[PDB]
Amino acid sequence: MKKIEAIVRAEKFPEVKAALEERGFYGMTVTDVKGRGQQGGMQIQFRGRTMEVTLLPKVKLEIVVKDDAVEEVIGLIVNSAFTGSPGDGKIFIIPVEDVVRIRTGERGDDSL
Amino acid sequence: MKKIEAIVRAEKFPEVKAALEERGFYGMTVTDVKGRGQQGGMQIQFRGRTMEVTLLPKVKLEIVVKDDAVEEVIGLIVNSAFTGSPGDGKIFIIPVEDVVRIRTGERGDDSL
Amino acid sequence: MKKIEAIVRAEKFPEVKAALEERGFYGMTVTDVKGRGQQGGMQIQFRGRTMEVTLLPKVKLEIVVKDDAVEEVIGLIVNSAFTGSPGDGKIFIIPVEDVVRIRTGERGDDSL
Ligand SMILES: [Cl-]
Ligand SMILES: [Cl-]
Ligand SMILES: [Cl-]
Repeated sequence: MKKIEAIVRAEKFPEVKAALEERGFYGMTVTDVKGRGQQGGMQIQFRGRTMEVTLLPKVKLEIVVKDDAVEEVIGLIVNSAFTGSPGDGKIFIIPVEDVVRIRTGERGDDSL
Repeated sequence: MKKIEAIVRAEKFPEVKAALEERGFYGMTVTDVKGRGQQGGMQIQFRGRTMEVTLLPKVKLEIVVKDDAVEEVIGLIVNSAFTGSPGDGKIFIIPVEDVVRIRTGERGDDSL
Repeated sequence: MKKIEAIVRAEKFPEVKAALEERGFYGMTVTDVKGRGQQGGMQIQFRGRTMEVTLLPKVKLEIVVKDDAVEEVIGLIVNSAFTGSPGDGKIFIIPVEDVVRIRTGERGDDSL
């Protein structure tokens, strides 16, 4: 089992939740976070000390799937979350040693 | 050392914080998150496109313990967080390679 | 690649963001969390049942760097986040198996 952790745009989150859910992927946990920004104008040049980075609101989705779903889940996120502009987010694959389902006490891939 | 990550009900969080603390487990970090919902009525059937999942407020607790506390911590969470109804949450065991205590610069199991 | 996860003081966060950024470290994701408190007075002794722990607002920063930056990143956080008083926070080193940059589809250390 791997923990998929993707940080995406807020405008693109409904598109990410809709891409995953349509493939039976439920169980995502969502956190409102702040990450690297920028934006447009007409003006002005966003400076800062130190070191000019404006922390802006983004969406963090965490989903724990089986080893064989990982690539399918990755593709679904990149396509739905993509815009082509800098700041579309990142996806991190984090090892998960074991999962425990509270209601049933189930463990392993069955628990998901 | 393992990172325990459990997503529970908000009504059950004081019961989880109270179960852990009574066993000397301090150090938990808590995040307000959203996860899979449902709820009751009398009515109505909660639909949605795509794919009918209502993201609802939950509690995320993260606790970094030594390898030998893991099972004790797991049991304490499942019992306090359990209701028997769908949506009691999940517990993920995530490997933690090393911990650093900022105030002391301590590392390893002593740092916790 | 490792995921650095540090839970620090809110007063010290601008000092942490400024220490990292000055070394080209961008990409941090920030979450408002709650952790172990205490505080001063003149009074009063903060009790509680169970077991007297007051969950207080803190800052969580997550940064995914290459294996060789890990120690440099660790030092920068401890120094900027340190005060000497109990509650300066902790830094956890979590293995990250793979990173995916959404805008480019890049993977590995290049993606960061
Ligand atoms: Cl993780
Ligand atoms: Cl984790
Ligand atoms: Cl982690």
